[PDB]
Amino acid sequence: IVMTQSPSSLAVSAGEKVTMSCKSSQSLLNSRTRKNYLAWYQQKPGQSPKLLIYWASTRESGVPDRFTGSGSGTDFTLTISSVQAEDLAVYYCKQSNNLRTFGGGTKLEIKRADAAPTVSIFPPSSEQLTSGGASVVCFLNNFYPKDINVKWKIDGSERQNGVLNSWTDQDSKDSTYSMSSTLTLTKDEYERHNSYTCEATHKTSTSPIVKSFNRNE
Amino acid sequence: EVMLVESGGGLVQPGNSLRLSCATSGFTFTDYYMSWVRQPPGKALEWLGFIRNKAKGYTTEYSASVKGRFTISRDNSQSILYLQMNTLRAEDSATYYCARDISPSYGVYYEGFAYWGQGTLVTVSAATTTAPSVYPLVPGGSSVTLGCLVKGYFPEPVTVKWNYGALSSGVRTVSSVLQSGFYSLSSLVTVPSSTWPSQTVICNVAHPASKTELIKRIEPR
Ligand SMILES: C=CCO[C@@]1(C(=O)O)O[C@H]([C@H](O)CO)[C@H](O)[C@H](O)[C@@H]1O
Ligand SMILES: [Mg+2]
Repeated sequence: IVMTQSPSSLAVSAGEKVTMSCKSSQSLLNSRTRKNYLAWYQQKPGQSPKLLIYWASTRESGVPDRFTGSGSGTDFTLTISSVQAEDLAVYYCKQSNNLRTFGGGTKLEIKRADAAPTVSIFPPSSEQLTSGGASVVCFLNNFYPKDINVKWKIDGSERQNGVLNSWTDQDSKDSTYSMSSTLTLTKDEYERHNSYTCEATHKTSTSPIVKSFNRNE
Repeated sequence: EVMLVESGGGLVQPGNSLRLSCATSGFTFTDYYMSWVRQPPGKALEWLGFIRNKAKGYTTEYSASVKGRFTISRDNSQSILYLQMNTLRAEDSATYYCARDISPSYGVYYEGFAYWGQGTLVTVSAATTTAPSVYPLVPGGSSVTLGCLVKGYFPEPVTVKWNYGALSSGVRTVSSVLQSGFYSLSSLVTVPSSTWPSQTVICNVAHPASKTELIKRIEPR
């Protein structure tokens, strides 16, 4: 049996209703038990999946009213009446009428009001420098939306090589993102220059947020 | 209290084999079918197979994708489930979960995986197991943001805790990045300036594949 889910992902604002679909290539209705063998699981980032709905429409112990499973045969749906911040997760349907098969999942994301990042810059530690490396980190905290740009400048000149960027998952409490931008040099590279600057550009303003430091301080 | 705990994860060379274990307690083991599920990083869950309960004769079934390559068995005296993996390739790199399946022959029967283990990460690579280096992130107002930069480890994953788990609010941990065969990430925490440096802030960085934990106390410049 092939399971297919839709959409692959979607974003809604808190308080809004959401509908996700799950289709199977064969009927999941067991004629003997007269039940649809389809389950919905919730998997939050970094966590194991958690059973929400079984037999297509029955809610597992502890799961809130807000989650409703429906459908029969080959077409199934998971409805969330009012999505909240804790709902950030991928939702998987799973047939168990013939062995078991998981759908491809639907990622639920949250839309929220735009928010500017708080920007911090961190010079390299002495223990890294001692080992001959110099990582400079620009941290952008609690912003939205996700897309954001960091420009690095050394002694006033832009620097593109040696930079790595990485985002957090959407925050389960306030729906914001954070990201780090790391410029990695050798100790010698680092000690050849003085001024280190990172500029954060985000839709929350025309002007970039600029943070800097001087190696000789 | 139902418990499922997977072990045996880590780095394995391509072509080699690996046995996973899943220790259980808090229920009558022999009453339940037991399933294995895996999940490649950033991908969907995939059911691999199950072994049935005692009433059904502990018979095994598997998905097409792993038929003839993955094998399942159970020690009914110790209540331990196993997954035997053979001829592993990079595509098999994934988190492997065990899950309690149905008990249709005694007690409460409903179709679903009521309990799951925490999962164990297997990565199939010809590379080298290397513990991370941990560096403090400290500034050059009413709040201060600190953290640890974790670099040069392999394979995944690492977990970062603050003050041995006692500092949990305002924690941000960015996803790992792979560059030149090594992983790195950074974890940061924001606390009131009245708490640091006047009080202790420490990050604990655990790297399961090397059985290593590193501590880094955050000190002022
Ligand atoms: C006591 C019946 C067990 O029946 C099993 C089984 O073992 O094979 O089969 C059931 C099918 O619906 C039968 O058509 C379910 O898949 C069930 O989960 C289980 O896999
Ligand atoms: Mg068979």
